[PDB]
Amino acid sequence: ARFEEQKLYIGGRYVEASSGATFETINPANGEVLAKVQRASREDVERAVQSAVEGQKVWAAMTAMQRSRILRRAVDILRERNDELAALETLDTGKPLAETRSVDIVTGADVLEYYAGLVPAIEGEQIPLRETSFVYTRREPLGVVAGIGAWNYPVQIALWKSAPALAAGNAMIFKPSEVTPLTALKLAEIYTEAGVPDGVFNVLTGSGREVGQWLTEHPLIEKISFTGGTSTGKKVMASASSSSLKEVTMELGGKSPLIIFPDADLDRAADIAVMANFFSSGQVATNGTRVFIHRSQQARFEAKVLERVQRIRLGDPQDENTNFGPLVSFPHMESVLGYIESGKAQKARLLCGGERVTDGAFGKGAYVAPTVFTDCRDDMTIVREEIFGPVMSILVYDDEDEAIRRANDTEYGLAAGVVTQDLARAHRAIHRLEAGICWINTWGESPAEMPVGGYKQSGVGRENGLTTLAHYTRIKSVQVELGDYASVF
Amino acid sequence: ARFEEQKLYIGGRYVEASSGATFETINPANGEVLAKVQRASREDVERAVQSAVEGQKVWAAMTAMQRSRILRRAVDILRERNDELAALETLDTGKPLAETRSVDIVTGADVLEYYAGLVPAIEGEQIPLRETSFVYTRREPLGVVAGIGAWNYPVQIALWKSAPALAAGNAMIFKPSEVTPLTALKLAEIYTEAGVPDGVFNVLTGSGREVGQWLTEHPLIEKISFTGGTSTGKKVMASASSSSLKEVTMELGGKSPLIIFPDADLDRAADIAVMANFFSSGQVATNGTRVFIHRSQQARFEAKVLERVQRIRLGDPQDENTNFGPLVSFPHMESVLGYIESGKAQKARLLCGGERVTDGAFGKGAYVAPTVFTDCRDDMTIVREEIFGPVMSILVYDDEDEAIRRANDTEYGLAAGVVTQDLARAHRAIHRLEAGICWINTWGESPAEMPVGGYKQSGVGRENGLTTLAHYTRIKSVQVELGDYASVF
Amino acid sequence: ARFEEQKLYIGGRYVEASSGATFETINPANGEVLAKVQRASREDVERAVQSAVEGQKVWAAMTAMQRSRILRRAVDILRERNDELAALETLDTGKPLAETRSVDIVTGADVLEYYAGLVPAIEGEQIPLRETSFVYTRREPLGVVAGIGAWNYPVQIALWKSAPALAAGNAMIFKPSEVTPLTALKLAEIYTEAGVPDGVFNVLTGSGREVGQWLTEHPLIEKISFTGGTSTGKKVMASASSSSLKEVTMELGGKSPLIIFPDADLDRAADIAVMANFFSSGQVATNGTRVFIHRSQQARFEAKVLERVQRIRLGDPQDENTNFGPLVSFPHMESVLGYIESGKAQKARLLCGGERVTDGAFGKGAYVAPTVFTDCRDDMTIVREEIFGPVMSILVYDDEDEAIRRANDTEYGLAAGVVTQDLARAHRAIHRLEAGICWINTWGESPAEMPVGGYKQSGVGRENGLTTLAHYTRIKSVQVELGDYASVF
Amino acid sequence: ARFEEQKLYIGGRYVEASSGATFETINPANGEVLAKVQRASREDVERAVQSAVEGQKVWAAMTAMQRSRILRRAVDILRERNDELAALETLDTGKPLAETRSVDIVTGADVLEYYAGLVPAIEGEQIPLRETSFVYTRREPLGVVAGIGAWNYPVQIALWKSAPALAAGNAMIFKPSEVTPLTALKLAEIYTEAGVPDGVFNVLTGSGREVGQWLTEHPLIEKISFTGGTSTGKKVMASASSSSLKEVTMELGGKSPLIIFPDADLDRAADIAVMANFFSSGQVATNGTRVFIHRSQQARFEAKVLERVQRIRLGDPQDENTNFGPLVSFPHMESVLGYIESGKAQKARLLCGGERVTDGAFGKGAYVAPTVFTDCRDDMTIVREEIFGPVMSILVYDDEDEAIRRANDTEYGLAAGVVTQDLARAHRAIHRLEAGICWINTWGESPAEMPVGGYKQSGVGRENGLTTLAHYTRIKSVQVELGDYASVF
Ligand SMILES: NC(=O)C1=CN([C@@H]2O[C@H](COP(=O)(O)OP(=O)(O)OC[C@H]3O[C@@H](n4cnc5c(N)ncnc54)[C@H](OP(=O)(O)O)[C@@H]3O)[C@@H](O)[C@H]2O)C=CC1
Ligand SMILES: [K+]
Ligand SMILES: [K+]
Ligand SMILES: [K+]
Ligand SMILES: [K+]
Ligand SMILES: [K+]
Ligand SMILES: [K+]
Ligand SMILES: [K+]
Ligand SMILES: [K+]
Repeated sequence: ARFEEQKLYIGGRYVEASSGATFETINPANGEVLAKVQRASREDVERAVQSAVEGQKVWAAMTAMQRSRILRRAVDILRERNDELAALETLDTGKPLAETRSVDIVTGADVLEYYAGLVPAIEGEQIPLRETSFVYTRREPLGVVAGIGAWNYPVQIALWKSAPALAAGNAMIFKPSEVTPLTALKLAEIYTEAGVPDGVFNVLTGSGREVGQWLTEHPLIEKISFTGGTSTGKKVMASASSSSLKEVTMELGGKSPLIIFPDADLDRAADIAVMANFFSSGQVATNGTRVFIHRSQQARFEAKVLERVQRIRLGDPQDENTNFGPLVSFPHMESVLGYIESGKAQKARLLCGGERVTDGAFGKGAYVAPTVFTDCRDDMTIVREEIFGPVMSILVYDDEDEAIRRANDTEYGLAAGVVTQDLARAHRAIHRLEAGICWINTWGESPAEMPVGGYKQSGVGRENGLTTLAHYTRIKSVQVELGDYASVF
Repeated sequence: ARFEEQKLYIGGRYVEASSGATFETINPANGEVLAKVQRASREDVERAVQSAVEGQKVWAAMTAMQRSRILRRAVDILRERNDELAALETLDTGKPLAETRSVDIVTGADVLEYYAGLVPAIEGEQIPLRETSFVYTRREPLGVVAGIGAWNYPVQIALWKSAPALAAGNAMIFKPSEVTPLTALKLAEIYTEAGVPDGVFNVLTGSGREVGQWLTEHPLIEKISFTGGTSTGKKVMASASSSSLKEVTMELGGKSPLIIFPDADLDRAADIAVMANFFSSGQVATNGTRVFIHRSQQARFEAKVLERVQRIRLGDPQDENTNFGPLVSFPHMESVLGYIESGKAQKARLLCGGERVTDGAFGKGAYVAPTVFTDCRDDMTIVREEIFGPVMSILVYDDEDEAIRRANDTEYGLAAGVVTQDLARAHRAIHRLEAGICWINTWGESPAEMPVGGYKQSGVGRENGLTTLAHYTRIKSVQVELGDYASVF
Repeated sequence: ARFEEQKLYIGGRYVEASSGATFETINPANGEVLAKVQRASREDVERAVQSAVEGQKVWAAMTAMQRSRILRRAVDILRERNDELAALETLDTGKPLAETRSVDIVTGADVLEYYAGLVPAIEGEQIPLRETSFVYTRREPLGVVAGIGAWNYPVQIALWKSAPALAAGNAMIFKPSEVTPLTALKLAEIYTEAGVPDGVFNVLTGSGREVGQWLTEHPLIEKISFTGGTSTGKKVMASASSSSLKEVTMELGGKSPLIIFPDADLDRAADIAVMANFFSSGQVATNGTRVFIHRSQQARFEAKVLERVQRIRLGDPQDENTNFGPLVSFPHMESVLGYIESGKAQKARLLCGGERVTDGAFGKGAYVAPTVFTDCRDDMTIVREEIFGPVMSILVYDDEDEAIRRANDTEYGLAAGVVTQDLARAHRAIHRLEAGICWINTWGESPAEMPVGGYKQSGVGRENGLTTLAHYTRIKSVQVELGDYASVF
Repeated sequence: ARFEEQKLYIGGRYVEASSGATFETINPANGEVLAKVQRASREDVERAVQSAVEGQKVWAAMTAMQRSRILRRAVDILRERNDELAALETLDTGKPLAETRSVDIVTGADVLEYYAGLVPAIEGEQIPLRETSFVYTRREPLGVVAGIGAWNYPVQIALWKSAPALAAGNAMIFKPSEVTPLTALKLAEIYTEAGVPDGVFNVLTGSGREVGQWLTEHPLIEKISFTGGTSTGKKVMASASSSSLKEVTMELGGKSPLIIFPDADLDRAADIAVMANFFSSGQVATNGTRVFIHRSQQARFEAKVLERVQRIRLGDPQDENTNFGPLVSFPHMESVLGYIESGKAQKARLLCGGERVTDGAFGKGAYVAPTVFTDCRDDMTIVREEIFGPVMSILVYDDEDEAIRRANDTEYGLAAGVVTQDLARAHRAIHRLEAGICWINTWGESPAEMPVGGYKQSGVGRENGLTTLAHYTRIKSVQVELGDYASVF
């Protein structure tokens, strides 16, 4: 393998798993093996939890500013090592070096940086009741929490989950996707290097149906934060609930609507549509995979998108000039391809791509071409279901109300967007679109200040923003009685 | 039956259930049949959801102050009908008039009144990103939510759940306990009469394993708030998650510790202990059912408790002089009597009570004497397990840390309290107790301002206070882009 | 005199002033003497102060919800007496009944209602320092505060000032303008009737030459809230500061810019401009008295402005059909005509009005015509100075940065507003305008939720919204030390 | 002159004053002349203001995080140069190195570090009004603000004032005390080196009567924050107000009460009493200069105080073993000595100290001994007036209510504290004390998170805590109208 065997990270160091099993992570750009990775056993989960229980006590016993300084140090390291971490992430995800070098770690560290600064700002409340009595609340750490990551943005997700958790005074046990375990272990080394006490950020590798579930079930873990498919989320949330009533955050899937109004600049709109569909090779949960265009503009719009799509630079992720990589895994390419086939079979009109790219060494990698379907109907499987691949579904509408209604006609509610230049229409439409993450005349930016998460079946809770920090603490209310105590007995 | 048949309440009026079935509700003081009550069918649930969906739109379209005035009027009617409502709650629960007249509606209304005032105060945030882009959040209503109530404070629970839901622009479908459906239907009448749009507060009667589960499963219901046992909550929450990823609030069971430190006034400590065990015949979730007393004060404390217990006025709940009534039902009595038998069998010393009271008219009802066990030990069933009846367990300890360790040694974590005259000990101890609701030198008061709920397996989320109101809304983040849009493609 | 002699209001009743002096208030519509009004002596100020001190204790000893209910009862009485109070304010101000009936008391009560509901939401903070120490803050009432009202919205301003003051648990001594003293006395009666304790809202009649001055100087008064001219504000604040270090809030004057951009609907823009200029006969501090129109539209704009002005229904304020009344007083009419003179003298083109209206009955009142100057220039006295009367100055501009730069070129900064259909321009422009109150495509609406107040020399502090309530309490920080104390000596 | 001549700091470098004048800063330990310092001329003030104006635009043009990173950079530099700055402050103030090394820069930087993390957290609000309209608020920088420093903690004060000002996106012009100009100039360098844009922090030296007043009078400065005597603050505030309605912060004098209740541990009480009187040689505004002791404990308490005072190590500020330095100047020393004489004159019993220390090298410095007066009376000049030197007045009392009434009986109200082991007394007593800064069983600690400032004549506004950052922005409300506009005309 390219790298030595990846071990478990528990208590500020690597330790041997006790499962006697490993799995491989595969570079999707060429099918080669990057590393063999240990599977955590049930007893390894138990070792990580006790490690965290004790680590958390040390972390919590420090002052607010002590925690803040340690996390700012981690940020400093992440900045130093941005390129190196981006390179590792490219190997593990297949994503273009152009994306990983400027996005994954940058915005990951951005969020940690944001929370690091907010540690001393976590406050409770005080409420006078009467002269002889008052209450004050404390916002205590939950204790030991667990994050479970997806494969599309491995270290970013690991940072967005562990940043608020740790900033709130908690220990997090983290499980990356089997598909992409590498950068998570690197983060753990970095946290330790920065001063994060042993046990406070532990990483367990393995499958979700094993270690994932062992985590969601463990009695001592107070909260699960999960990122992945709506279908899987439902199972994960059910188990966190029924085992010990854990608190939960769920960041799930979507089929996010982009509505392009007639008064939009069809150039900006096309840029937004492609960006909302083809960045990270279509592997972004918030993607605007249902694009609504007015009938009077379909033709023109279809022409601008095509022109754009044709200049997309598919190629080796290692190539600085590549801005569109292979998909993350071969089985996922197979899934995506299935969808594109469904499209064809359902008489959706193909506008571009529509097939695997095999020319040359591309055949050794999991490449799918940027694909666009148009003349779509709301009942087509490619329009109802999340593909999580490079597949845009263009849809035609006749009036604003009809478009909003259709945009909302889904069990998903992750993101939504409008392109218009009219003041009233921008706000009017956005207020009516049933999604947690809404964009006006843009797409995809996710500032650390902005709470993001889904409506309906796209999630529970939120990540980022001031609100997310509070949701990593538990409220304790204390009534102080200074006066006499009355009894009816 | 005493009263005419009780029907469903949907869309501002009573409607016929479509199940073909009914159940009876019983006065536990004398076993009298109070009413035949209809069982909501699966299709009745659908009817109620569609009613709520449409009513919620009417309610949300009003202005903040319009909603506030309507809720305040509902508060006004409650004050008028306090006594009438108390009389009804007494019949249905067995709780003394002296409690229902001064606690249940008073404090149910206190919370509605609190939230009525805060409707106009619900706000989102605004964050500048750069000269050319900012974000604002909206706190939008969830839509339709479900409340599932418990039998011990039937109307107060419907109010504590319906107030924040309605104040935040939601509609709520409420299912009272099959054991005590009567006052919840009255609340629904009062809401309608106050101006609450039809469909905004609907009441469905029946069983939890049926109508409750149909509620937790329904895909158009965005949130469940549940009050009941920990075992039940785990099921409810699994159901709410697996079905459609609902938001959840859970107010569950407890085995809350009361630590009486050696510098306590033992008269106050005995008053506190008795109030924390025998109010509402011991049927209060936050009851301090494990009372820790220092070895050196055991005998004196016991004598004080005994003296107070002996003067407790067990009797007919319609008699104003009664301050201790029957349990809620015959099957709950049998449950409590079994716990009592467990305590005798495991060699706890019986300080007083310990049996059913059947003398005179009491034979017709479910009366269990206020009971005190002492010389208890941590491993005893009566100490480990929530009894939810008038059974106090006294436990001797030798030092402060020992007491705190034992107080914390439980899967519960609803409430906790200390009695001490020492400034440092008071706060030191409370800060280390793993419970959501903490009392110093008092017990039982639950101000509308004070967020209440459980640590650990005693709950998920909170009720009352500013924070709770927020958890009845969903965050929408809206990014406005005022400048150019950049595409990498 | 139409009414009997008006007395001081101290301690829940009318009492005789001790000055031996009275002033008259005049109906500006017909010159009728409405009433003689006693002027407070210095000794009367002292008496009002002691009353407020003892009253405030009683008010503050209540529970939050207790204060809330009393303020809500005052709100109910105000709604009952809306028309009656409107009639009286119409007599005293000359403002049209069509205004006083739908605006003054309505929005006055709106704010009191809003604050009524927020009383129980006033909270402090809690902050853990370390295991052995934490801090909590209390928000304590200031004590006795002073309100100084203006003559353009007498009862509304009295409401907007006393509502947050009383809601935060203070007592207020209020001084209405000598010009409009009548309704403030009525509000005092109402508060008493609603349950406001004696002394908590005392009214002292007199002028800024005597009583106003005694209040700002009083050692025992903790805060001054002032509405009036920037010039008077500077004196008031100086006196308030140097005398005893008072908190001050000041709502002062303006010369607010209204920028019509080239893409604006001119019908709306004209609607906006006339409203922004002639409501309450131009007697509104936030009036958009500098209207920027693009050279290309100057012609079409003036036409629509002129068409609207000409249909203004100047007339007797007691006629429901009137929508434009006389000015508040003859001395203020003289001031306004003075400015109209200046505009003529300085060669500004007079589009309409420009003169005292004297036809028939109007000759006995203080009517001035809706006046529009155009072709104005930035150095014109009418363009730089606040007229506070029905006088719109239209300014031509060429480009967007120019209009903004010019809108900003003033020592004022109360309001500003833009008219445009463009999403980007609307926000981009408003963010650059240096005013505390900014309108997009509308004017004048001042929602209870919306903090209002001035940039630069247009004010200090704010009125309305959540933030304002906080400024009627002082912060006390409490550090609790539970651990050891360390000394270097 | 130990150092070269000190120039004005403007626009990122030292520049020449245009006054032609200078003053000397002394060293109170030896009389040495540390430097000559140029007086800023009225035109220099004009210069600093225009520099500030342009710098602010640069600062504000950055992102929140960029600003954050720069202030964190500054913090790092301060930690490095902690000892070196300490040594300089020790020369310019006379305070023991033992203090300056561990307090002045440490806690100065603490506050900067705190606010650096909070820059991104500054947010406005969003308020829906109806389907067609909503408002949002922006918290914009004030612009240019001024700080006027005091001489007891020169660099800490400059940090506490500029930290929030800069974090909120303002430029500050700071004027050190003539008595202690050195460290302020060093901080200006440090900021510039950290990356703070030119103009954002400028230092002008000279008199308050002149340059102080020129700053408070300037029409382009938006706010003044001042620290010094109540007498002067009143003047300063009047000027800031009468000139242009500037927002103001005033941290002023006090005569803070310390109440030792009869259950207090006397050792802890004596330690607190001495820390509260003799740290920084008694030159701290929040000092407990009036110590109330119960009659029953007076003798034992005085004894314990004496024992501690006798072992105080007065000596050379340069020596590491000194914990009690000379006063800040010979003039200030005379003032203190005057007070000390008044005390002798009025027959207070001198427990110890009460004269200058002249033995040896001490005669070359402004050394007053640690002085304790006992048997004081409330009307003594030493009890009524702030001495600002090493003088403790001990006051006997008989009961709690008395002690609280006497504690409150003063026009000051900066700080207060109690010593007691009783939970109820501690909170009850503190709630009744009219001071902004209250300590329980401790004294002196001032967490970055804790808002600190005075009641009554001890101040206006606060320093530190979340609240202070907010008062360095101004609120703009924006109403967005998305529907029709209605005109009565
Ligand atoms: N919206 C998003 O962010 C993502 C959505 N998806 C959607 O999911 C589909 C399949 O991708 P897939 O790889 O299956 O992603 P999943 O959603 O199945 O998995 C996400 C994460 O959850 C873990 N997990 C999987 N099953 C369980 C379980 N039973 N209990 C606890 N944890 C579990 C996984 O571990 P492991 O997989 O290592 O076994 C992984 O870490 C895709 O088509 C895509 O549409 C997928 C990934 C991210
Ligand atoms: K991989
Ligand atoms: K959800
Ligand atoms: K019943
Ligand atoms: K829980
Ligand atoms: K008048
Ligand atoms: K101002
Ligand atoms: K000096
Ligand atoms: K003050």
